Amino acid sequence: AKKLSRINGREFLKQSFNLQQQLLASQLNLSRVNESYFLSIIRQYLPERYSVDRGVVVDSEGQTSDQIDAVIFDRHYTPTLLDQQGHRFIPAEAVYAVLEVKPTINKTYLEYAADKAASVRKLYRTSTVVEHFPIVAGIVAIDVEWQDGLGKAFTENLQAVSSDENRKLDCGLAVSGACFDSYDEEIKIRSGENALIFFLFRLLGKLQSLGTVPAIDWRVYIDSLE
Amino acid sequence: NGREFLKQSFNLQQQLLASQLNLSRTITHDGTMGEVNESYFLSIIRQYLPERYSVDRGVVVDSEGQTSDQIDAVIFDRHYTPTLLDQQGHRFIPAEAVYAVLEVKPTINKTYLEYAADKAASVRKLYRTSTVIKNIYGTAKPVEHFPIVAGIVAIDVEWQDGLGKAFTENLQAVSSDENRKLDCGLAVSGACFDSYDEEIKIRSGENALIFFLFRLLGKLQSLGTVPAIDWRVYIDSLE
Amino acid sequence: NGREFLKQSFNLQQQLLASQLNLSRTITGEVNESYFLSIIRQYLPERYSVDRGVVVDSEGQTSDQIDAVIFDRHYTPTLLDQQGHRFIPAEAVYAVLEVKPTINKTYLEYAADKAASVRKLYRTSTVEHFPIVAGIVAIDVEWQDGLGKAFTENLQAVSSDENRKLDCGLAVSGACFDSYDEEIKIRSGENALIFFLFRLLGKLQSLGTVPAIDWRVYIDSLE
Amino acid sequence: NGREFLKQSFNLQQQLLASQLNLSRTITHDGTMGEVNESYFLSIIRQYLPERYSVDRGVVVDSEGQTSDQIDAVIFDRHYTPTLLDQQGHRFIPAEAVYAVLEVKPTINKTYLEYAADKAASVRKLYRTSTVIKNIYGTAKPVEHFPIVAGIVAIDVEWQDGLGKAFTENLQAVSSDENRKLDCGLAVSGACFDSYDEEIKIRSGENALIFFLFRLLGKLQSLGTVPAIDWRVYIDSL
Amino acid sequence: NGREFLKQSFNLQQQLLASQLNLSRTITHDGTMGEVNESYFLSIIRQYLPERYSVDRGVVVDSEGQTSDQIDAVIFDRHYTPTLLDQQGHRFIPAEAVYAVLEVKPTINKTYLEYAADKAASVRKLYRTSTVIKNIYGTAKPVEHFPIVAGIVAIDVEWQDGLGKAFTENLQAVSSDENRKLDCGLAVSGACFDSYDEEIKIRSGENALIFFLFRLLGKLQSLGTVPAIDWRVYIDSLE
Amino acid sequence: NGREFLKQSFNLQQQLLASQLNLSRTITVNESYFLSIIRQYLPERYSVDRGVVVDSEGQTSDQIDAVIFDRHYTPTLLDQQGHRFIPAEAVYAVLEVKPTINKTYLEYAADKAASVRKLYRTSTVEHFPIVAGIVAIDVEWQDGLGKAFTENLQAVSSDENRKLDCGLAVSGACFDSYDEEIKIRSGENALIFFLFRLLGKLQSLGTVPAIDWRVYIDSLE
Repeated sequence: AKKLSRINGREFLKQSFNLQQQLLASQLNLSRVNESYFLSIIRQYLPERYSVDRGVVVDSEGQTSDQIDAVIFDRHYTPTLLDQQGHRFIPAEAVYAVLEVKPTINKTYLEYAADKAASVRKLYRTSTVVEHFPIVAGIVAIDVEWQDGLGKAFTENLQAVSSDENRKLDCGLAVSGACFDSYDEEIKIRSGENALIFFLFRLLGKLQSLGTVPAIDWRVYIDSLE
Repeated sequence: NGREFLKQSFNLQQQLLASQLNLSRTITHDGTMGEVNESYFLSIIRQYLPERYSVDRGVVVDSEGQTSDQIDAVIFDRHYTPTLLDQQGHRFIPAEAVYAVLEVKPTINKTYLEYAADKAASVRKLYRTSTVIKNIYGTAKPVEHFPIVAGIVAIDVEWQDGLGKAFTENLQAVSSDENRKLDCGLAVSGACFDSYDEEIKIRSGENALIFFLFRLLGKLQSLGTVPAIDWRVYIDSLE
Repeated sequence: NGREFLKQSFNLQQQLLASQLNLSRTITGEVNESYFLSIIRQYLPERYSVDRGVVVDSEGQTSDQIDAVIFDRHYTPTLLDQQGHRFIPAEAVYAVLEVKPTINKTYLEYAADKAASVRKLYRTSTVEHFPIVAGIVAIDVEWQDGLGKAFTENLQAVSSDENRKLDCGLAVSGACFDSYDEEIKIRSGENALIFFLFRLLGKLQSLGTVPAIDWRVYIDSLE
Repeated sequence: NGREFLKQSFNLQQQLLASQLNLSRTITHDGTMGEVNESYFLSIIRQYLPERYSVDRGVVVDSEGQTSDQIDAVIFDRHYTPTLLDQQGHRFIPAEAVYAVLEVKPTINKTYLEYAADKAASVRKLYRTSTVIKNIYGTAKPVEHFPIVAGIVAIDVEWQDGLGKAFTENLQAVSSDENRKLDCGLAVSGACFDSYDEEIKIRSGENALIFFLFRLLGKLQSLGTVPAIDWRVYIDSL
Repeated sequence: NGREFLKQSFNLQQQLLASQLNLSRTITHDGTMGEVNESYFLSIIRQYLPERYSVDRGVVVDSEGQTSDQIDAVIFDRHYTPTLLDQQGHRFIPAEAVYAVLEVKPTINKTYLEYAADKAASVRKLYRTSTVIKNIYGTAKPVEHFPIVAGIVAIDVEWQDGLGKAFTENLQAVSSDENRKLDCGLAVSGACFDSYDEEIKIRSGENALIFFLFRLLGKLQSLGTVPAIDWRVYIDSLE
Repeated sequence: NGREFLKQSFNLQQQLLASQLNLSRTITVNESYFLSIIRQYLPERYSVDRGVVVDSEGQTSDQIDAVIFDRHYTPTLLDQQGHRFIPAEAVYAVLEVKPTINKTYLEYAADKAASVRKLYRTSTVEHFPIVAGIVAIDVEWQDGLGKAFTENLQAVSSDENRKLDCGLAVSGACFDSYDEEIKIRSGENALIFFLFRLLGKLQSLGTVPAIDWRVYIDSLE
């Protein structure tokens, strides 16, 4: 029976996120993956101005992304195309970020997550009523396959994919205890029990910097219909 | 394909709504079609609309104590606006929170156009305050009220030629008073109309629902958010 | 007509709340804040959230437990909490309300202590703050005078420390007060709940939306 | 104390219900330009009843394709019964799942008693199957359907004597046909009745709602759960 | 492996609950400036229990008008039992609907065992009717009531030896009066007990929560469904 | 007519399901579309969700697209919607959602079913066979559910662990062996037939039997 010492607000904050980090790792290590676990947690965390769900992004020209594990998008200003939870059909102009859930962070899964991101970023976003911002993209996994962790070879893998802004992966989380992002230009990496709280707050900081998706004339979606 | 899936999503919903509205018709003693249940239309337009909009059946009220008639689908704000301790299916909605009002009726004909217009007038006649809360060092935003949107949703159109010349002449007659104007309408059999661009624009066929919803969304978007008002006008008269 | 239905829709809820809080007082622990939370949650614009919990700041300090925190969730992240036991960052808080058995000196001082425990918390400016509203909700008023001389002196007394100021209160038996217009304004009778709620909303409106701060101040000292 | 809190919990909801239904009756011009709004009544009876009972506006259907009239408040099963892919506010309900039907109307008088009895008949005339899966003779008791309960909820009572002599004469007349029987009613002004014990039992005053609801529950409980039947009768004709 | 995921699912929830109750302890100065917040325990036991069981904070009432003390977590029926028009967080529960009551306290010690026992007794002393409704043929099935289960939930155990000799003597002393018997308890730091097998069985360590929950499930299961009784006994005294 | 409304409601949902599953195929299918409909249809005594089945000996199934299971008498192992962790004794049926009904995906769905049926179900306090099926957009054979199909299905059903009792193609086909003989329907009523026949089969199983859940904790220390 554990002797529990007295807690304060900072330790409760840390435990509230790290215990959920452990839960997610247990859940993902089993499903070897089911993104539902991650969706629950990031949905619970994000400000209500953000919605997050699995689905497909569409544009007003009728092109679609691949299937995306976690799309972070607007519903406050944006119509719903008569979809339901777990299977969204999301206008491209509503999208803030896309995250792909995979078993591990290696070169194969980073390329696959970048493929997914490019299928969303290539879609057409109207400016009929605007300053569109780049969609944030990332990868979520249990662990990192490299001995190095998120080390030499990992950083080298982003650099070679640096050229194509559509394949860019802005951020990532290994719930075993590592995260990265490039929100500050330089790639910043963290390790350990706070990886989840770091990933989530850094992502919220990046989303915040982008502001609300610009308001657009949704009737571009019906212009070619009869 | 993305465009076909968009078309199909809405058209299959259009067909579902037509079937449900028909299933819901009251049984008459005179062999006519009967009145319809609005609730499935509400669930669809609620699902569709951006979350800044709320929509429900209810009565609109103003700070002088006047009420509208019952409205099948009031589109209104809840992000900035209090609730008057009402319930799903019977909202009691302050007039300053109202964007639009829609009546769900059996058919588009002269009777139900006039009826929907009478409902619309009973909301548009309500008083909307321009009082705002003290703004101490802030730049004052003068409250500019927009006209409330009103419309009709029905199963079909009684005119054999649909939304044709006789329909349009009736709509104009009805809408020759601004309080009674019907901005828009939908027959889920396959027709919709609106005067959002001044000229009456009419569509027919499988895309009537998707056109009606996206056109309404664009009109709502042009209205902006209801202007902030001092809600205490609602308590100023009370003992 | 509409004014009478307006009055009834609130007054019957005032009576329902007085009935439940009256029961809770005879049974008692502390009086159960649940009915009050459900009513003020139903009333408030959706830009405001309201729940029981604890306020926390980026330096790790916490408030006392608060029966009803009115706070933002549209722009503010959730610290992985759940209904009935929120863990709310200080910069998201608009108001705090304590539900107590009665409005008297003891429970006014108690509510003021709870308010100070929230107002002492640090709110970052990293990217100007408004004063948090604080108040008391109770069944009745202990003085046979009501919200009279002894009440005014006691409110004036606690409200001399700005951390302890109680801006407002409600006795669901039929009394409310606030200092939103500087002068203490008192109302009595069947419309106390509707007055309390609309006046509180007007005060909240004047505060504006919580300012957008850089939430990463909450992780800056983690390793 | 506990009994006083019980009384107030129901009587204050009775007052809230009376307030809203009175408003709706006025705004619909006495149920002529619109239907009295049943939403507050639905929320209260849903909240009160055990979860084994569902309640909503809808239309009842049987396996032969016959449909009832629209009903303001159907009390029905969803624990053992499939849903026919509907949404809240307009249910498409198989007849074998129905416990009770209640009509919400402007007033209790001859006109609306006859109207409500006609609605009740449109439901009770539907066919309820006695077919069960694994129907081997001698292995189970045959299904025995119970009589569906029907009633009327209104703002007030129009007769000069309230729920007196003319009322009971009218009730007995519509109820001489088992299909048309009205078992119970509630006037939110403060009166209720039922024939659950054969004798017409009437209550008046502040406890009308609590009596109506507890007496209705007692009648429902005496019926038991809807009998389990073979839902494939609904597809056998297709 | 499925068994490790089972263990971790429950042990991580145990740590989460310990963490939340640890904070509540500190914030309330060990329950001296407010009660420990039961609602995180409620959410977990509500998630775990089969849907035949409802769980919430409230007061138990009987048909004679008597009430219990406030109870942190009543486990009760809603499938067959009416609601007395209450709300989440403050239920007003008929006594015939109650399976179990649990009190969340700062710690397991003599003071709080006695306090949890006094709460349990305030529920068990309430009158449960045996009146039963006749069916359409005039026949009612007699019923018999089971004893209500009661327990205590806390962050830790104050005694140096945990759930050892002093604890056992105190639990036996409290429980020698059946009204006050505490059948079970959980210290979320890592210990649980029950007397479901007519002898006190104690577990400690990382599996305390999963043991407590599954043992309580088994006890509830043995009770069966609450007996079906005539709810109109609640209205028999009213005019 | 009521039967026409009944038919129209289900067939329109069949068409919507076909359209939804077809979009996630062209892109690659997403089972959540199907889960929503079957959940809406089934009596509330049934729960349905994606997840993993587990037994008291710690073994697990493969991931299952749609498990039909009890939550009225059965505890929840502190899971959440979209990834359930379901005791084997709570399970009525499993269904795998795949692009098409053909040999390959019939074998894949049979494999999933075996991974659930192999699990140990305690009798501490007799067990019904778990129902297993496939849901798909269309049928590969030009024959439809033809002679090739029945030959392939009865090959898979030589092992009771791998039996596929039923299946649905939302293009307009369904089958089951609930009556021993394989019964096939085609056309616009495929969804309503599949769902009501499944409902009848579930009804025949009765409620999952009550068990002593202490077997899930017996080996923990």
